Amino acid sequence: LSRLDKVEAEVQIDRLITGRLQSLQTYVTQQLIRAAEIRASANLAATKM
Amino acid sequence: LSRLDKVEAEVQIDRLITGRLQSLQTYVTQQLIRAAEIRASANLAATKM
Amino acid sequence: LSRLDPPEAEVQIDRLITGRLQSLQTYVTQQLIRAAEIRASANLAATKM
Amino acid sequence: ATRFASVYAWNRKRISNCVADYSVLYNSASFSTFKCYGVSPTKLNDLCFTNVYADSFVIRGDEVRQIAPGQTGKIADYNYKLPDDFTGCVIAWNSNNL
Repeated sequence: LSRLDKVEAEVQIDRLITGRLQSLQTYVTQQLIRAAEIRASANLAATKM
Repeated sequence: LSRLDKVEAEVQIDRLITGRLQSLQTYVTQQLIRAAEIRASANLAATKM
Repeated sequence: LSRLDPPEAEVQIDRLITGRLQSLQTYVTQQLIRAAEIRASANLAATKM
Repeated sequence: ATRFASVYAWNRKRISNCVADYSVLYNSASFSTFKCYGVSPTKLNDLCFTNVYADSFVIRGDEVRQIAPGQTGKIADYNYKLPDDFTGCVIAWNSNNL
């Protein structure tokens, strides 16, 4: 932001966006699957209780 | 498709695919994980049946 | 690497890295979802043991 | 300056420890081209710098198409070479009495 005007700064930023967003979406997917596993464990624990 | 030629719109369509396809894959991933919860729901139900 | 210019050929590599990695993320999730689906079935299987 | 150096043997004036003024080089209309790669051409004032290398020579006028980094050419592969990750500005202007 401190070294470029609009038309090319937007490009470089866009390169960053597609990939930071990808990282976030990867994290979300991992956490979702991990949560489903934890749910199975929790239902088992409630059953044991 | 109506205002540009083959070359320059191909870059614009290139941006259109990544993101539509990605949202579709985002849609599939949301469906699959929720389906496993439904799959986890069902076996609990039929055991109670 | 045969017939391109290495000050610019990486741009063709640039999308070539992504779509191959984009394909790899599909293989990540497709394994992981059934992997939880196997284990949740398998923990039932050991419970049936 | 009176006389410059060649594209064969060029001149490197290392510049440090002074206060720059790029805007007076920017607004003065005595230049054929002004192409700042990696840095926006009017944002030259706000970023503060470590080292400055003033590199001056002379060239055939069509070979300003070949002075760009990454661009090949007989000056580029034989005489004067920029890296692909070059940042900075190259400025060329006409010389018909200069």
